[PDB]
Amino acid sequence: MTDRYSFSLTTFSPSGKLGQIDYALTAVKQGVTSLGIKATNGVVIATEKKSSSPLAMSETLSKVSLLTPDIGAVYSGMGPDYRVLVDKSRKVAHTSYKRIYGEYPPTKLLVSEVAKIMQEATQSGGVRPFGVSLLIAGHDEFNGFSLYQVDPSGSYFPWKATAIGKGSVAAKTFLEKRWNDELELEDAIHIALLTLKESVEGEFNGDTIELAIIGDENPDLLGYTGIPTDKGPRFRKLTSQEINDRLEAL
Amino acid sequence: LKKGEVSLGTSIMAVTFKDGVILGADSRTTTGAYIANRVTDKLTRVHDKIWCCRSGSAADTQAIADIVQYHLELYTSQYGTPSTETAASVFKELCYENKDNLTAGIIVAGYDDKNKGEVYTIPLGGSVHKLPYAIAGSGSTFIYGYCDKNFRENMSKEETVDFIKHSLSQAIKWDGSSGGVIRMVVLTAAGVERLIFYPDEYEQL
Amino acid sequence: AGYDRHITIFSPEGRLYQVEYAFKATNQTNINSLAVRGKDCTVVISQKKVPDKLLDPTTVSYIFCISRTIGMVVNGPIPDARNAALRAKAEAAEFRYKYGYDMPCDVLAKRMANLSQIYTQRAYMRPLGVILTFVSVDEELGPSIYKTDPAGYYVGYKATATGPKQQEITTNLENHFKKSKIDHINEESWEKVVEFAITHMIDALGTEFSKNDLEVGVATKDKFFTLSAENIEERLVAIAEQD
Amino acid sequence: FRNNYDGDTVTFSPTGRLFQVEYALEAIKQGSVTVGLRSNTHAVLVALKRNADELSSYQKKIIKCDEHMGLSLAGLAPDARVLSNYLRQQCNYSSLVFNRKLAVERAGHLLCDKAQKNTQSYGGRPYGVGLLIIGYDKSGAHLLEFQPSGNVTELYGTAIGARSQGAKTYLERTLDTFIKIDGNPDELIKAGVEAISQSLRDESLTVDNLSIAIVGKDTPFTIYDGEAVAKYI
Amino acid sequence: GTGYDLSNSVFSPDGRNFQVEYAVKAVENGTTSIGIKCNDGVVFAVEKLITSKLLVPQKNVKIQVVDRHIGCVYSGLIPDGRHLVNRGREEAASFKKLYKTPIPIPAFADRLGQYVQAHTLYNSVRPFGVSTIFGGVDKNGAHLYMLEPSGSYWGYKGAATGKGRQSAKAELEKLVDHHPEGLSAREAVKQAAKIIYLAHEDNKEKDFELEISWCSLSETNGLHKFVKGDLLQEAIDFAQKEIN
Amino acid sequence: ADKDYSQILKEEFPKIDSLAQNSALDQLLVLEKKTRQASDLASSKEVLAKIVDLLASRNKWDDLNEQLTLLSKKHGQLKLSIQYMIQKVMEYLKSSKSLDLNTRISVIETIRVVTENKIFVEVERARVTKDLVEIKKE
Repeated sequence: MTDRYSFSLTTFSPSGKLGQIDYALTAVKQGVTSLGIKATNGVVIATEKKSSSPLAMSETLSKVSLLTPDIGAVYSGMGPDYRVLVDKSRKVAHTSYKRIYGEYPPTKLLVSEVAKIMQEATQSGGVRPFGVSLLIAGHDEFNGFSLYQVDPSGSYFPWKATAIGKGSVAAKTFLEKRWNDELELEDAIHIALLTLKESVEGEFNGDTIELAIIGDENPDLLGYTGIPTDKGPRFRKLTSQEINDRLEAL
Repeated sequence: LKKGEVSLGTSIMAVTFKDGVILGADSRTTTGAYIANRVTDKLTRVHDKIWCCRSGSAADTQAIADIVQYHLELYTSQYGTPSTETAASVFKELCYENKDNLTAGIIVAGYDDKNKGEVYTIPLGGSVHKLPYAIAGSGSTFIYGYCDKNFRENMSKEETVDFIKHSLSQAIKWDGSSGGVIRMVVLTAAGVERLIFYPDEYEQL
Repeated sequence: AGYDRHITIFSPEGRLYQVEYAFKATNQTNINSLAVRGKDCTVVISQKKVPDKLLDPTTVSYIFCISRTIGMVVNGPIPDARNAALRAKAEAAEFRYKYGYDMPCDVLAKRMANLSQIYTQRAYMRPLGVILTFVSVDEELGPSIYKTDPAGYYVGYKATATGPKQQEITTNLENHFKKSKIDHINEESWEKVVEFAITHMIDALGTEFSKNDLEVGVATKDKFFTLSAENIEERLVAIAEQD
Repeated sequence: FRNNYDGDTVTFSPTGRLFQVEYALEAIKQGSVTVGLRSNTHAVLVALKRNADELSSYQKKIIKCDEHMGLSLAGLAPDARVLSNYLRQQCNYSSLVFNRKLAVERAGHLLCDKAQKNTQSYGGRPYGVGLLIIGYDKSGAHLLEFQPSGNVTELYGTAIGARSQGAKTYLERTLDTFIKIDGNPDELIKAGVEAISQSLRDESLTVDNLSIAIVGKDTPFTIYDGEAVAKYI
Repeated sequence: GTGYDLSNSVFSPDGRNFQVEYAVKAVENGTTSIGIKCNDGVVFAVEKLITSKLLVPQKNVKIQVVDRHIGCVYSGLIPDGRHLVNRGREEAASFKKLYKTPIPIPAFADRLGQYVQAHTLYNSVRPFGVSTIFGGVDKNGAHLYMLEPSGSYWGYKGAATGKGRQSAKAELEKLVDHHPEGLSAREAVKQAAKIIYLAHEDNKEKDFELEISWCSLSETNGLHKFVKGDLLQEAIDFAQKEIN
Repeated sequence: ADKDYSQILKEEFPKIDSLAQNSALDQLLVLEKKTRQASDLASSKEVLAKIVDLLASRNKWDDLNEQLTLLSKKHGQLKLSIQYMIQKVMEYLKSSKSLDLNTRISVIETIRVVTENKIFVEVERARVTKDLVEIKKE
């Protein structure tokens, strides 16, 4: 009863490879193409919101989620696989950083954590790895804005800009074409709009598309007043409008 | 009642009557002499028609309420409304167990349709008893003779009220810890009816 | 190896066949059902199928009242049905107990959503072959429809149906909603919403229903609930009046 | 095939059957024969003590779990020893806890579901011994039989292990005789002696091979071996 | 593929546990046994297969009680049910302990199936070889359920498990139509004995004994007790005449 | 169906009670309830036809129209039952004509089953189709 599977559910191929992992990237690469761009002024990530039904209210799910007010990320993979991670991801941050450090981690460590997680999901018995990889937008003071891609392998690494999921390649291609060090976010946004529209086969609009940025600290979102030090979240999700707005900025 | 949590005091009393049961208590919550909250609502819903008078530590009772209520809720979410008794059963455990951690006397009063109102005492002893009516809390002392004499069964809705109100006021008068205002709550076939009575009323009875 | 289908592990494609097969178990009960957010309300209708006399037919529901506010319809086997509601039952009071206010519907969904993803990821854990749709009229979100899958995947719905013939009513309402253009059925009497539904259930199912034919429930503000056969009959009568 | 369906006690046959049980069931008849019977007065065990060699000793098939309660075995002794010990606790336990003798009835109840757990629980296996159990109590002398299937029964008499049928048939044939032999353990016994002779095949019962036990009204569970079996031989 | 059959918790490509289905194999393999929701109460009846003279009649009694108001009977592994019986016998007192009240049959029900459903949830957790007719008078009237190793039970105005069910299924369905009114437990007592013999006729080949019990809000006064003695003999004679 | 016959037969007089003197419901309520959409004893379509004809002969073929208009709406005994009466009705509307042709003309698309398709009884609903057409012609 219980679990009698304690043994690593992925094993070294005769080639040493880990098939399930290598199978995960499949479903990972399967993911609805999601992009991210670390700009000068900030970071923006984007992906199309895939509705399985108009009855289904697309907005009611979010393929991007803030982790810390300056950090949010997107995935390509199973929405569920995306689901629980953030909870931990958010949770661990408070616990394993904030509740220690009274503040929100440098994205790197926050990144570092979930990477470790999936490795467990990789190596642990009775478990499989997750079906998502993670484009991670974050800004911390000393490390500034940060753009991180993480796999079910937990393999993680920075980007200047990037995309994952289904059509990521030609996007990244177009991105690499498009990208410069100096990309302004709206540019990058527009760029992503360009970029994502490419990977967007279905309806392309704000309601169909998910854009979030790491912007400036957002005192409008401070939700209180009278604390100078706290200037709000840097992370921001753009509106369908702001998209549809910037979709006219196309 | 650990040091630093607030002291309810007053006197909690509930009377099953001709239409059901009514709960009553004072609103006064004292810290030593200092009434912390004079307006406190000490009568409490574990269940729509099943209710409780809380004495002992609020922090005890206050939590205790959430507990049983949570269960009854879930229980109801499963098996529907438990009996008013069935709720106290839940309490009885807690009391009869955590009693050594627990300061709660509780009148469990609830209206069943079938059985009309149901008074259930749970002193801190973890013992449980159904009564025609119950009184507890500080001034309950002074008024035992009063209530006992001046109680009757199937008293009308109001007969319950002021006799209780007198009972309470006496306690409130007599007790220092009993006061604020009289909150009464009627549990009948009709339903839950919360009542309030201001000192300028019940002080004079 | 080929166990990849027997168990939850990424297929060579990164696919989970038990999941995909749990999906089979979903309509394996072959009950078609719907969830429609009325204007005020949310209403859920389903096929009450009474194959036997020896049944106590009354006992038969896949629509389950989760909370005060929240009910849910199950699409899937009654053991697995009876399970998740139980599972759901806890979280509510739990949430409420913990959080002092009742659980919002989707929270349960998101909650219950988490659950299979576990079993999805938890090999020995099998996911459940029930499809679940939670509904309430949320103090925040008002009328609400949240359907979840054996995969822990879930979303909000302007409305939904579910069952073998789901697509049909799906089209129907999609037709009617693309028609009606508003997320909810706009009716103040859930009755109408029901009557609307039973129509559009009768409509897309092309299927007239007796009052014993229908599992019928209504999520209303602060109270999810269902109907007796008579409100159903009332509808059957009421719906027989529009037509 | 079966190696598919047999290997796991957790795994039904396509017919919904547990071959391990059936296997354990096999070790049953594999076990040495032994016999038991009851009157309403007394309940008698009659066992065939098998040895390894003559140099070896003779495996005893009979167990005393209690004054009012003792049993006999066929199939795997180690299981029963536990169970017996386990059981021994119970009468003890009861008479410990309640000062109450375990009902031979209530006894049989125990091991059943106890065995049932061996069954339904993967990673494990059933016990390898079915049991004949004589007991006397407030309800009188009771001979009960257990199956590693978990299944238990009170019989007026019975036998198990190898070819118990011969006795069994004869016993089932003998039925009303011994059950009416009352306050006469001896003929209750000698019935079994005859019974076991029925399912005696290879050789005759001996001082060493014949084992005998009886519990009865005022007969506590009492085992007879050797010279104790000598006179009944 | 295959092997879906082998491991319990596995969903076969059809989304099915064949073990459970194989459990059902053992289930129907059970001795025919029936139960009857009657007017005040429910009635439980099962053939007791007599395999030999040495069988001490009336001793081995398949129907077991939970609390005193819950009678139960099952076709399948006798250890399974008993195992679950105590498992049930737990919950009531358990429930009754917490809730001070003996448990409602329906309350009492869902407990079991979930527990049973567990026996689905793992490939090793071999479900129970039993389906079980059970119920009784509870806070409101009788109830009668019969639970599948699946974890499926429902409300059953009558129920039958074992081989001879179909002999009974009609017979019950008959009395359903014979008595959509209801039935005195004693007539259910009478009817069942027939039905069982009739159910027995599927198994007719060998001698058998007949265990019948019941929960009559009237007679047991909201309790479960066994059909016994003369009314038992009555129902028998009743039946044993009507079998002719 | 004894009562289905009997209560009809009971309504028979009960109709003829207020028929000779409505009792339109006497006849009706019986099968109205009993068969309704959900058969109790069901009845003969006659028991419903009985109604209709006791309606018909007695009532306005005007009202009977509107009557059957509604009777159609609940159930009948079947998509068939009434509409046979409804068919002979058309002869009787033509046992009426002018406005009772126009009443027939009413009956036309009241429910198709006279000129057109709800029932399959085109062997009739085609008739009134042309039959009114024959008038529509005129």
